[PDB]
Amino acid sequence: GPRVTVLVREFEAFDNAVPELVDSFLQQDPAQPVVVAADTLPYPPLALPRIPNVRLALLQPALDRPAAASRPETYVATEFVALVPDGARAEAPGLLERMVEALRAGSARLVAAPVATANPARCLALNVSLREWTARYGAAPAAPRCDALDGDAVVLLRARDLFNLSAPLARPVGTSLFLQTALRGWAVQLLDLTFAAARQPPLATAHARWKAEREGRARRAALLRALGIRLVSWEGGRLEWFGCNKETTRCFGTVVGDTPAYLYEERWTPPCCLRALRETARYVVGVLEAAGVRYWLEGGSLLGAARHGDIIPWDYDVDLGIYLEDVGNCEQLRGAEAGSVVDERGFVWEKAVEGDFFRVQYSESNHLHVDLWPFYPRNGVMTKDTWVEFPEHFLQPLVPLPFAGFVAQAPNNYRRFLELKFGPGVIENPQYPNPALLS
Amino acid sequence: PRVTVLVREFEAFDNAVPELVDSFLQQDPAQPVVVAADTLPYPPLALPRIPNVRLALLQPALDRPAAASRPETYVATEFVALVPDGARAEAPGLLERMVEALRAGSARLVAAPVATANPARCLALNVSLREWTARYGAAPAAPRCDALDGDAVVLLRARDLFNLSAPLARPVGTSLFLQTALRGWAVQLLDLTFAAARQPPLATAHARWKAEREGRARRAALLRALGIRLVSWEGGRLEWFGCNKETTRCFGTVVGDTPAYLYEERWTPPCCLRALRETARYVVGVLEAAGVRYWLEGGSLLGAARHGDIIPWDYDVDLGIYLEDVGNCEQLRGAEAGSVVDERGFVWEKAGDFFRVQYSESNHLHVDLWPFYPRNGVMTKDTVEFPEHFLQPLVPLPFAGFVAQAPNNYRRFLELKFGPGVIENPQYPN
Amino acid sequence: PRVTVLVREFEAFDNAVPELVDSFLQQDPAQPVVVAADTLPYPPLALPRIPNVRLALLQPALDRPAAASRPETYVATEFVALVPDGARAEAPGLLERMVEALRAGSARLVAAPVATANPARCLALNVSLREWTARYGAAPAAPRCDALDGDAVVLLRARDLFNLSAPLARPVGTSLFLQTALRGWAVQLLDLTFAAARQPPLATAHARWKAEREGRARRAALLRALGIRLVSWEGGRLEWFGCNKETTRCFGTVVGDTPAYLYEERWTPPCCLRALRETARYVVGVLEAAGVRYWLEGGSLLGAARHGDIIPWDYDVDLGIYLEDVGNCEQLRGAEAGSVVDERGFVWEKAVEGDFFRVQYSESNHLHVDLWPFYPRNGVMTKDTWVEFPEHFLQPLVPLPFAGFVAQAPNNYRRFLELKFGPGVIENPQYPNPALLSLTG
Amino acid sequence: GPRVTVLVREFEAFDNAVPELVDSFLQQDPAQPVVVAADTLPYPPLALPRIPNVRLALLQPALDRPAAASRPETYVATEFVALVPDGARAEAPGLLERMVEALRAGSARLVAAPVATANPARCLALNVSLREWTARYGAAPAAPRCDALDGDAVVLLRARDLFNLSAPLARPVGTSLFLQTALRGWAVQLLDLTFAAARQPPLATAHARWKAEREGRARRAALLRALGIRLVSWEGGRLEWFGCNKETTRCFGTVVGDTPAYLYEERWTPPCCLRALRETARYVVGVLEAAGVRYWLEGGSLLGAARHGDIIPWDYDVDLGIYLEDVGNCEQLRGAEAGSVVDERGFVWEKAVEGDFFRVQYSESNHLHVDLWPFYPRNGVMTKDTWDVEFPEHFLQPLVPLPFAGFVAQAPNNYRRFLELKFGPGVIENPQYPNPALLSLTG
Ligand SMILES: *[C@@H]1O[C@H](CO)[C@@H](O)[C@H](O)[C@H]1NC(C)=O
Ligand SMILES: *[C@@H]1O[C@H](CO)[C@@H](O)[C@H](O)[C@H]1NC(C)=O
Ligand SMILES: *[C@@H]1O[C@H](CO)[C@@H](O)[C@H](O)[C@H]1NC(C)=O
Ligand SMILES: *[C@@H]1O[C@H](CO)[C@@H](O)[C@H](O)[C@H]1NC(C)=O
Ligand SMILES: *[C@@H]1O[C@H](CO)[C@@H](O)[C@H](O)[C@H]1NC(C)=O
Ligand SMILES: *[C@@H]1O[C@H](CO)[C@@H](O)[C@H](O)[C@H]1NC(C)=O
Ligand SMILES: *[C@@H]1O[C@H](CO)[C@@H](O)[C@H](O)[C@H]1NC(C)=O
Ligand SMILES: *[C@@H]1O[C@H](CO)[C@@H](O)[C@H](O)[C@H]1NC(C)=O
Ligand SMILES: [Mg+2]
Ligand SMILES: [Mg+2]
Ligand SMILES: [Mg+2]
Ligand SMILES: [Mg+2]
Ligand SMILES: [Mg+2]
Ligand SMILES: [Mg+2]
Ligand SMILES: [Mg+2]
Ligand SMILES: [Zn+2]
Ligand SMILES: [Zn+2]
Ligand SMILES: [Zn+2]
Ligand SMILES: [Zn+2]
Repeated sequence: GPRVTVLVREFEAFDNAVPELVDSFLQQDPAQPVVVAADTLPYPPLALPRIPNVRLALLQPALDRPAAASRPETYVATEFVALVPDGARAEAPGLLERMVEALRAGSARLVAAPVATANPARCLALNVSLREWTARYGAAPAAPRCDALDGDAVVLLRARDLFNLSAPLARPVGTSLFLQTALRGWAVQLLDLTFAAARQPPLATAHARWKAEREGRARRAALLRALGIRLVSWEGGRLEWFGCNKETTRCFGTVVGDTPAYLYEERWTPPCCLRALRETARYVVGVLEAAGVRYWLEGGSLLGAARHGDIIPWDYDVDLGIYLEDVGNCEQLRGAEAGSVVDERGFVWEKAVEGDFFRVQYSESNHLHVDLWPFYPRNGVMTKDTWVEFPEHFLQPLVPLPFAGFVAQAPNNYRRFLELKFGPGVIENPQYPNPALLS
Repeated sequence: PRVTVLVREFEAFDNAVPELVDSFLQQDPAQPVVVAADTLPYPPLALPRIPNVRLALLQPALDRPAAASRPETYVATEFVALVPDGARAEAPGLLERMVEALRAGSARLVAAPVATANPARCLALNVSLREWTARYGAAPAAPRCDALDGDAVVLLRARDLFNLSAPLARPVGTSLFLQTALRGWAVQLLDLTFAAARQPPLATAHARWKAEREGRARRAALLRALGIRLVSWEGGRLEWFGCNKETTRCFGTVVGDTPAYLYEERWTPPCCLRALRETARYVVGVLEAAGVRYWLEGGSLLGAARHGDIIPWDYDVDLGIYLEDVGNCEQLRGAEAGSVVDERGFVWEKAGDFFRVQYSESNHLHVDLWPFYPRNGVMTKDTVEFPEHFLQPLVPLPFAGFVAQAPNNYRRFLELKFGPGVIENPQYPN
Repeated sequence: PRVTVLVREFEAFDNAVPELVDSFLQQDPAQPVVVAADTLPYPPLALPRIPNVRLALLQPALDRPAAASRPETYVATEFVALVPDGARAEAPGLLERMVEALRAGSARLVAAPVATANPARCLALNVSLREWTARYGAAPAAPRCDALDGDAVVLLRARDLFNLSAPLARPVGTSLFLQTALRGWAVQLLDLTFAAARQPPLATAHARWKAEREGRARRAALLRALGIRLVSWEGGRLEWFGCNKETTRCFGTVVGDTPAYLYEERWTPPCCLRALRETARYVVGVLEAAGVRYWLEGGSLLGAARHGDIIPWDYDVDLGIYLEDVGNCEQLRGAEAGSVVDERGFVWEKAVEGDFFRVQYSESNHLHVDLWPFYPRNGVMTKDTWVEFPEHFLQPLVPLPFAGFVAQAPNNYRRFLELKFGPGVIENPQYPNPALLSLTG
Repeated sequence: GPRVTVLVREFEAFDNAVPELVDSFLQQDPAQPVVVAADTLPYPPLALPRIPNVRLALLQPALDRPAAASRPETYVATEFVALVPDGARAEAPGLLERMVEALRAGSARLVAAPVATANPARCLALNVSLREWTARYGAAPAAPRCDALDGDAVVLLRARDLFNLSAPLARPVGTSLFLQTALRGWAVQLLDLTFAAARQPPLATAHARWKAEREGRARRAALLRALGIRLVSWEGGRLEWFGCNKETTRCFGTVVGDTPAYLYEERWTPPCCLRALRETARYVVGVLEAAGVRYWLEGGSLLGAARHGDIIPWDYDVDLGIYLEDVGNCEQLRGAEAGSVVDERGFVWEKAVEGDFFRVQYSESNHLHVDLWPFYPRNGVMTKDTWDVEFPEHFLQPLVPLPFAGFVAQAPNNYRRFLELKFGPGVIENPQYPNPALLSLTG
């Protein structure tokens, strides 16, 4: 009744137990369909049995092959497919059949069986938010029904479901598969069945292990970058980042038309970029306060503070107003008028090209910035020479207002200040930076 | 509902297999297709070189493993559809509908005719290995039948097809249903119809004649391999695949009078039985032409009394003759000097008490003639006896398609020679 | 019990298999024994009716499952010992001794001679599927061999034997080592001897004659089925199993210009090459006696310049001739009026299509030499149907070995070839490419 | 209904004329199907007309898209596709239909029309050899029938043919398309039709051109490495290399079970590896001749010299024999007995792990090597006390010149005999190129 193709994707060419894996399934059924998938032909040779029911699917482009040759669904003729990791072995007979039976009888589109390795699979919850570039894992509230798995498992599903995914075999599969299935609201049922481990497991030496863990980590980082996951969180608070830092370029490059590239991709500001802007805003405020420079939250930064005490989630910089006469109080600002200045913490201060303002960048390589706009009073009206004006009484006095994790100084009556600069109801009506292009 | 298309019946010199395959790929580009052949077809089929289309070469090769010639290893799906050359897929989901009918019905095979010039028809089929015979007729319970004649897509479970002894032996239309009918399986001839190829194969008369010739040769080789010596039809037509006047007989030299077919748990090959009947008829004609008194003897008289024919596991014919009449017939006179091959190719020899007439020089199915003489009211030979009144007179008795001569009161005669109740209690081989 | 005795080489009408089986059961009543046959042997073998002795009938049958004709179905031990008829177990423990030898050495097979009149000899064997040739010779590293000649018990793992395509194809002594030698497997001939049967089979001249006639027929059918067209011993004593003067050529009609053997990932059959060499030598001899100027052309000239023979994946021979010399040859004059079969069976024909002449090996075998007549016009040899070349390449002609005789070639033939084919053609063969042929067609 | 889909793949996000291109085709037929294909959403925005017959095809995996979304055939519903490069514009009406008419009536799978830029397309010959990892370009002998094009052209072919290729839209299309079509034996016919250039051409400054060329050359280098093209040549020269060199590891790395990785790929030795082997062989021979070491071609090197004067194209090292008595003549060899020596030109000389031979590697990183096998006479026989079959000494008295790998080396006298003794009768005449099927069976 049930035909199941075994599909092997997670293995290392320098050190693997794929021959044992495939032979253990052949011992239960000599005609068992098996597909080993690889990006390039493994060397040293896998030396799989060269029989028609065992096939190697190379997922690489080639001058002498058709398109179908790198599409793994054309190697799978059966209704069901079972993803089997290296290090597993078939020992008990008919396990795939019991998995098929459980899937037909259940409600999850995926069923799974742990492998009795030193790291068997465990049930996990998972939320994916592409707009915020974040994947949030947690403990499974309704185990053994999960959104994702952590560790080694045989995962069985219908071929039509697996190969309608965008990247069915992207490595690591343990990360890539459940990111895609959870996003679609699919569940994986963790069954009470266990596959045995290989008798001679792969990666038996500490050096061979260490080599494999580093290659895997490199593949996971590349995968998350390819798919737009900048941040992974775990319950307990553990964070791992996959985007910006002080030592790299910022994520999105130069902005045209006030609308950064990620907005056209229906995503908001990457969380790593937002983290850096908050750190730069916190730092610059500390420097100005220690130097005796009067400053106040400006533009979108003040708007975000008034709404929810933080940067607007699709914004990409921070604006502060300062008193023009106070500029000479700050060492970095005095230096900036002479040229670019890299200070005690690696931040870069410059007097800008465009319009008589200062710009503080997170680092020499990461150009996320705070802009400082000098104003001087003319007759109770704050103004500048290169370009709106506003009454000085909004700055007399300033008021405290949470922003980006700290307390910042804002104009008093900032609701009216914001409506004077943006229009009535701006606090209550969020918009994109300019809606004629994108709303 | 995954079904592998499997193509076995085509000719390399003239086929429509590329169109057949392309037509199924137009409905599903990932459709599993297996084209099976004994050797690599030339001119090249030039099938699409995609993973879901595969050529399975069934003959042994020095550079291949055992699995490479085993077809179940090319088929991963639950169901398999045998598709003949000349068919094409036009509407979608026809294999799906065949799968539904199979699961809904009670026949292990379902079939959909192909709209060729010879779309499949239902047939009844009765297979007797003991008698080396397959009997075909009209199907009483159509559209449920034992076998098909003509073009059809046939769908069954892969586990059923590939546990057969010769699942892809050619011609499939003969070999498959011989095996399924023997197992008591039925094929349901569904009401769906597959279209014919838009450019059919064998368009010329020469090509069709060539293909019919090769096909007849394959069917003959297949039936001889599988132990079918006779195919008979309702209405009387006979098809012979055994020995004849110019060949050896099917079983050769006998040892311990137990011919080889008995150890195979079979009876006498029907072609051998036919040759014995013709030799019996011929010899009787010669004997009666020359005025030689003969009567049925031994197992021949027993079979005549029982069912008017040779006992179906027997392998010769015995006749008694009056020793005093031997000189009346030329062949017997010659047989005393040496072997005589007469005008009709029969071989008469003396060799021994008796005379032996063989069907031909190559085919050694024979009639033995046993001369007796009346000594004092008892018939006797010189190397068991019986009273002469059993021959005074002789009586007509049908045997082997003609009217033979038998001793009078022959049921009593037979119980003399074999024991009481021999006619009613045949000694069946075991 | 780790070894199953398997008997495949015997004749139904005259064998010593009952003594063979008995001799092994006398040493161990539980010894697994399998007698393999295509059909039920007659007269009856009458083997002991015990669970460890089985007769395996390998032919498909209307009333049997697929497994009944698969020999691995009948073996449940790690090893198989192939034992020929005429052997007998006398000393106990011989099979266990072969297993120990096998495990401790590097050969996949180990063998023990049987003490018959034809005890097994160690042989070298190279199998070339591309050239359809099996080359035997004396074994340089005896007692490590590629093949055996004569009677021996051969032990190997059941997993190795039954993974082969034709594990029990007859004669086993031929088919087994063709398959194992191709895989690079060695057989080690041990210092162990099995005794001969006390009543040997085939003890009369007539019985031996019947057996050898049947054996020869099975061997010929086996080599044709497996694509071995030529068997040689030390490069000589050639045995042919392909086409000849009275048959069609092996590959038949070519479409369009890719013969069948290239799709089979092989080269030209050596019997076809042999017929081409004979035809080229005959035609050249005819042209020379008649006084027809000729020279090697095209791939024939390329082959001669490369290695003095036909390019081994090519399938014909090309010669250029002087058009004005055509009249000096009876066969060529006859060919312009119609097809001519000359006194030695060669068929000379004039191509109405391409304006050349064609000489075929025989009426049935269409391996051919093509003759291309050129005529000079202002010092350039040219033709009226289709590359032309300067006449000085033919003034004079030079000798050049080709296909076992000395042929005529243009002078400066290296330059000549480079002009026709391109620079470096002689040093860079266009080797057949199965992968590419699969792609292009 | 239209029968051609315009497909735009070659353009740069930072500076393109794709909006003008799309508009020019829509002006001839507002229903004209147009696909713009890209690996990521182009930024700045292309702002293409939001109509059903204009579509952006993003060829990238994404967590929220089905498999079909990244497959370009999904976006084409017509029989034909016209690949149009940025910088082109549709002015004359009906040019695509004339191309369809040309393709149907001719015998080329592809037809093309130059674009009137500063780099209009030219007709080229192209031979692709996967076994030799080489793409050989040249002037087209049968123009306007070509194997490949260089420069800007609109190329038309059946969608069924384009999207059946392994890498139909791999960049640069001008390189990857014709590598795939020429390998298949398909021809492209350059038609006598011309597309106009855009009124505002892209990449109009030297700086913009510089940025575009740097990226395009990076895409090309990555493309050829992924496809196994190690060498590009023009008219047999102007060599362009994409393999290993003195500063890298060799292509096939560590060899396991006497079978290098290129054999399992069903190819021969990479041409960069062969180039480095010839250079190392010439260098080592030059060193031995200057130092007064007697040497001769040995084994498969001698076989290759005798057969065609070069390394056997699927071999991966070089073997020479030397008189052991002469070893002390060479400084590098005398140092090699103490330990590894990196000489003045980066070559690494070592005395073997076990086996009593010397090894000279191309560099510290690149381990392509020449092996030197020392022999010594024991009364007429050459022998090494470690085991390269022993042979009579008269084959070395005298030595003979033999072309090998671009220079003249020394070989044993009567080398045909010599070779047949070591390899067997007829070895020179019977080369056996690798059999990947046999390899797939034997391992
Ligand atoms: C059978 O032979 C093939 C070679 O064609 C090999 O790949 C496979 O591993 C072998 N299987 C066994 C069980 O030895
Ligand atoms: C996932 O989202 C659901 C829906 O709001 C929420 O109840 C749950 O706490 C989230 N879990 C994690 C681990 O983010
Ligand atoms: C995608 O799913 C459909 C049915 O929803 C199925 O017919 C098709 O084969 C699937 N595609 C792949 C590539 O698996
Ligand atoms: C696709 O390309 C392969 C060659 O690799 C060929 O066999 C197949 O027929 C092609 N299919 C189409 C539709 O062109
Ligand atoms: C098969 O046997 C049945 C009785 O079991 C008989 O009625 C039928 O006629 C036989 N088949 C044929 C084709 O005669
Ligand atoms: C025979 O049938 C059994 C049970 O259905 C199955 O396990 C086996 O695979 C079949 N044999 C084949 C398909 O060759
Ligand atoms: C077999 O091939 C080897 C080369 O690999 C050769 O030395 C030997 O002479 C050959 N033997 C025969 C009998 O051809
Ligand atoms: C391509 O190959 C052909 C035939 O081998 C040859 O004539 C031609 O010169 C080659 N062209 C190039 C550019 O190498
Ligand atoms: Mg802002
Ligand atoms: Mg700003
Ligand atoms: Mg046709
Ligand atoms: Mg009798
Ligand atoms: Mg020719
Ligand atoms: Mg060498
Ligand atoms: Mg070496
Ligand atoms: Zn960032
Ligand atoms: Zn008969
Ligand atoms: Zn031949
Ligand atoms: Zn290299």
